[PDB]
Amino acid sequence: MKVNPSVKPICDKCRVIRRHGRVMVICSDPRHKQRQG
Amino acid sequence: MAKADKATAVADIAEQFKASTATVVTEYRGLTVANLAELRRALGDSATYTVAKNTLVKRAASEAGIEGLDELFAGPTAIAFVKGEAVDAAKAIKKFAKDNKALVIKGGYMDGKALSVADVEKIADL
Amino acid sequence: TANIPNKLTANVRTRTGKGASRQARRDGKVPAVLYGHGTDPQHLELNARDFAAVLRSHGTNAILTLDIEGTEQLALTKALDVHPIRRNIQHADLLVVQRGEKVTVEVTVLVEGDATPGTLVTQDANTIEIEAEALSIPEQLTVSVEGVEAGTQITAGQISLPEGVNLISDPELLVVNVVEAPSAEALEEEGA
Amino acid sequence: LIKLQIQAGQANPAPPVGPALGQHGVNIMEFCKAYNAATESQRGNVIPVEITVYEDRSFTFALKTPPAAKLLLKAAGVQKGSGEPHKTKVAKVTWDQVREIAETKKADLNANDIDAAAKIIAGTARSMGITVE
Amino acid sequence: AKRGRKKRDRKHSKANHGKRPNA
Amino acid sequence: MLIPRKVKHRKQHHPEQRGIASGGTSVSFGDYGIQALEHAYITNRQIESARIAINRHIKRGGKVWINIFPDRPLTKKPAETRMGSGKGSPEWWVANVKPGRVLFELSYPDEKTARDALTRAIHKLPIKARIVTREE
Amino acid sequence: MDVLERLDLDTVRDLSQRTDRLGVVSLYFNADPTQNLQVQAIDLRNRYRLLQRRMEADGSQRYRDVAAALERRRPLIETLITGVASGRGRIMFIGLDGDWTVHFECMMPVTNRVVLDDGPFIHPLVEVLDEGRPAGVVVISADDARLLEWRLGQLQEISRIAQPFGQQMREQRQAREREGMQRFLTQVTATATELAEERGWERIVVSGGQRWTEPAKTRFGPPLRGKVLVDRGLGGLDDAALTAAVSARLHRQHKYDEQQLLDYLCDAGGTGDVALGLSEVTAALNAGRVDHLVYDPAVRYVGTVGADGSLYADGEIATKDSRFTERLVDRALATGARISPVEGAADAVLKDAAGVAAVLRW
Amino acid sequence: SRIGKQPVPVPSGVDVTINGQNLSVKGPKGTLTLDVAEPISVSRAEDGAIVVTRPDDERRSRSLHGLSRTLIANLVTGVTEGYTQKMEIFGVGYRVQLKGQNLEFALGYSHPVLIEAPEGITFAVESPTKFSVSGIDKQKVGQISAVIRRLRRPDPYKGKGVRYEGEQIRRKVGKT
RNA sequence: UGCUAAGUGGAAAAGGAUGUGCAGUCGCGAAGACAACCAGGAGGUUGGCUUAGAAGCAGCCACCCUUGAAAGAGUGCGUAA
RNA sequence: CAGGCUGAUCUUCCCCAAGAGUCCAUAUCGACGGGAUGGUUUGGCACCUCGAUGUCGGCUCGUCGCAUCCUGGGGCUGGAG
Repeated sequence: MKVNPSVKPICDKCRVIRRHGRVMVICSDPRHKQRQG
Repeated sequence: MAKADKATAVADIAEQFKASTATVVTEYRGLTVANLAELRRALGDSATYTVAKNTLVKRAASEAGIEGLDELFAGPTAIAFVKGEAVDAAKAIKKFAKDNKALVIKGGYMDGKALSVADVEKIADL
Repeated sequence: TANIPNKLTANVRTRTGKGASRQARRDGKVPAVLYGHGTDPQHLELNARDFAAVLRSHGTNAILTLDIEGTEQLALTKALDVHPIRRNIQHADLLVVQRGEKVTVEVTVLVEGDATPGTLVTQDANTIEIEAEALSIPEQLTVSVEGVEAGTQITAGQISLPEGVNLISDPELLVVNVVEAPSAEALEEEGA
Repeated sequence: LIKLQIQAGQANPAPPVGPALGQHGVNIMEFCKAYNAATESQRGNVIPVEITVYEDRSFTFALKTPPAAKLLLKAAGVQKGSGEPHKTKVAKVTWDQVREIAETKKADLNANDIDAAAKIIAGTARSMGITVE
Repeated sequence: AKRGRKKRDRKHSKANHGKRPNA
Repeated sequence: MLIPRKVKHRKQHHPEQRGIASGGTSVSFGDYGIQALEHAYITNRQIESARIAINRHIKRGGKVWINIFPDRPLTKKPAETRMGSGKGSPEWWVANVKPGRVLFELSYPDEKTARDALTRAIHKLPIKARIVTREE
Repeated sequence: MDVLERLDLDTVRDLSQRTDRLGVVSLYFNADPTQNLQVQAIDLRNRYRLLQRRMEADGSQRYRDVAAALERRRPLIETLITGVASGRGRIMFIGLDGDWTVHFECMMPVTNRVVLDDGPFIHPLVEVLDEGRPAGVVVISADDARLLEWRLGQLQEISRIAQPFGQQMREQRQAREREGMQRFLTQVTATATELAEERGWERIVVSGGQRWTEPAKTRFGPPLRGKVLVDRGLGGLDDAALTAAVSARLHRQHKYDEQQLLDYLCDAGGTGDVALGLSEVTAALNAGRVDHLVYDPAVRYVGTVGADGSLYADGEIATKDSRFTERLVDRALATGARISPVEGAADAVLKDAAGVAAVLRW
Repeated sequence: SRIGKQPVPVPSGVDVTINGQNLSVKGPKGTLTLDVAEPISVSRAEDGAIVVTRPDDERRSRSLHGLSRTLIANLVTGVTEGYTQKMEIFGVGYRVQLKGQNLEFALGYSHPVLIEAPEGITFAVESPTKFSVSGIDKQKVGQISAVIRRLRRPDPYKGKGVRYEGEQIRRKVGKT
């Protein structure tokens, strides 16, 4: 998990969603998983 | 495939329909381009083997008095127009049909009437 | 070229100034002026959304037909006042014209076609001047760069003009310049 | 199916054929002996081989016509094509030469006519900077 | 700089009308 | 880095930062441009850093124009000294930019790379800006 | 009739590709004044004499022409004995039929060698380059800061910066001086990092004193902090002692790195990631899989070369030569590998592998 | 929208009871109850099918419309067909035996780990390295399967642990 | 009469983002558009150069032709290739 | 000297991503440029105290913050153990 103020879809299979007030990027590649903070 | 492109394609099928002595319709799903090449080369002497959108073919089917074929345009569809002869074309399909088993005959149009799948088979035999 | 004039409704302003123009724009209107050989300017107001529609499709030098409280008038767009930031139309100068009259107009030139792959096309002059009939102004002018090789100057004298259109600007304007595409080493020495 | 290019005049080299089909459990010496026997009719043109193996590792190899890129290099006398086509052109080829390559590729192309097959070979000449006349 | 920021920002009240002494 | 050859007066007052731009608000040379939206002093180091970002992205082809020049100098007095005793010596050269001013320009055959290259340069400038074209 | 400077792997590759109609003779001269110089001179002359006599004891047209060429190019050797600059090791490549010669001198020691070959003999030059990699030297005091470079056993200055932040209770004065010193270290390390990125430095020797040596080491970034050597007595030394100290420090670090590499090779040998032994190394070099070649320069490898240029070890089935290490090095250079001649590899750690090993690319 | 505009067909042997907003369904293998969100009205068409509709096209009415239809559809599937899950185990020395109504796992620990069966579900074992979890409620079955799955931390090198029947895990290599 | 779900109201930047409301341009669509499922996605050829290797997919240049319903001198992942 | 305002300098983060990393910007480092927090360093001002607010280091006694050294719980890994 990467915690940065800016989250972006690194690859073509990343999706941006919104859980519990955060903005999150979820991918099948565990490296690309990241959240905003 | 804009409004004119769809209008262009329906004219060609109608144009390619009247110029053919007879026609047979088949479904082709599962055939590799290598398999499609062999069938086309075998049929390349007289017949032309093409596919198109079912809705767009039905509009081309309204140009000719063939209104009995509207039920043959469901599922994948390949229409094989025969430029000459009738025995040669059907037989070339049968030797292919009994080899790949992925191509089956939906029906055929002749003498102003739709011809049943079995009755199409008798053209090659006779 | 025969253009059917665009019909627009115009209202004569009752109050002018900077307090009255700001209020007019707040109601989706644009102040306008109608001078020409009538030699007595008329202060008009035009619909903002209807005026922008005419300019969007028929170009900046659009011929108009104003309904000034029941009187038909043929008018031509002469100039526009556009805000740098908000990108509005703050004003519009309108020139009266009549059929069979020659006017001096700047039209845009477009560059179509793909040249030699090792070239970069640079357009120097955006527009050129012509002298055409009032209702026969071309909407745009085109040039072709197809197979043009290396360093050539396409000049304003070689633009293909329709009939009844005469070039006003001198025939030595460098309109399109085709040159060799810069390399990576030529990029790093430009602007250092 | 491993696509492999071995020149006709080379027998049992290490780089091309050594590690190619060795790792797959295929015979390393039995392929060449059948291959060299068939490829000794040409002896001067590199011809690719398509090693098609079966269940018992029996390979039904097929021989192919030399590539259309090679057949244009010696048809013009230059060893290697241009690295910057459309700017430098290595040589020239007459349109009558192009039909000759299309003749020896007749069993390996898509086209049915001879004019269509001529255009196919002319496409490969464009990519390597050979002017076709 | 919490003390300085709070004291300057409290001049945006409706009763001060956007100004206070010592800003 | 861009530096004037000479200036008559070496120590000057600060440029004023009021109003919008009168001239230079339209794209004249290239096909795409960067239009400012805020007042700032664009230093000659941010221009070099912003036109190398464009160069890297487009690689070989295309041309780049810089429409603003760092003419006006700003001074800086020696460190850790009390106030008074003269005015500091000039240290950096800035360009007074007002909203509406067009800073950079670019010509490139395709649009997606051109708009990406100009975005790489807006992130090096201390202001907000937008990408504008030659069309109306 | 030219003198090389700034030797590196590309220059060595471009020089090894030369050729002459008759041949090239390569001379390595050991002019170290610690040993007696006249002894080395006589040794070199004797080596030439044996080479010439082995040419003259065959009885062929080619051999008589080669012997005549050798006899004609005699005085170039006495020119080498009294070379251009004040170097410890001198190297000269002389073309026989042509009239071209290449001269080189360096402070790294060499050993006398006279070799007749088709092209220049490169092997010892690669060893010298391996043992003489460049490095930076930074010296800090409370007043100034010297930046120097060490290359091939010679030290040359780069910069001499002064304190820009140098200017009542003693405690406040000491605090101000501390802050000034910290800013000085930051600036000096920034300058050193820029120079290291420019000139391709590999290691940095940092000296600050008994107080300012560790902060300077920690100021460097993570890219460089792992390659910074700490010494405290570099201040006040003259150029000779400074060069001696830096050379000793870098030699120790190089030997430590070689030991670490040997330990890695010994550990990884068995998983298929690296290849040990002459046979497997030659087989890997034939296909160009070698990413890092390690060999003991002292061992004399014997090998065989085929028609296609492929290298074959002993017992592999064809011209057999005794200077096989030159062919190994040439192939490694051709395939873009990295050559690390570890002096003493074939002694203990890689005794079973004869000292030759390779790090495969796959 | 698309999900919630279609009815829920009811087979013959199902007794569906609607009491205002509380909906109950009786089936051959159990009974289940669902409470529907207020803006959405549940009613039965004359062809024996349950339909859900919403009055307004608001942001919240659309969200709860497609939601509510699926829970009702899942409610009648769980009483006629039921729910089951197939699971497997990989590795050497890894085994399962069904003790009473609970489960015994040997996963390379220093102690066996049990999984008490909550009411409503039953466990079944075919092979020592193969079992299944079956029940009446879709969410209850899924929740207990998740607990069983995470008994061992994921292994990308040898793939030791519990999986699903069609699980296709991601793997890497640690060579030395 | 509307807006906010953040206790925003009752502090803050570059920048990140399928939060929501209003207004306005443009494209595709009953000739079946977007999503989902089934089947094709080919041949010259491993395009030319460079490189230890470079086969659509370090890098540079070009980006053609054919059978065709379509199939890019190839949008990603991956292998030393 | 301490307190107060400021935050050039200092400190702790962050935005874009040229590159290094055998391939691969984001495992790990991240250049040129840009935006901020803290009041811990050197300073700027001279607002309280010159009819007195005793100054460094150590001892004794503490109390608070988390921007966490150990112990405690996790995501990614160029994490086989």
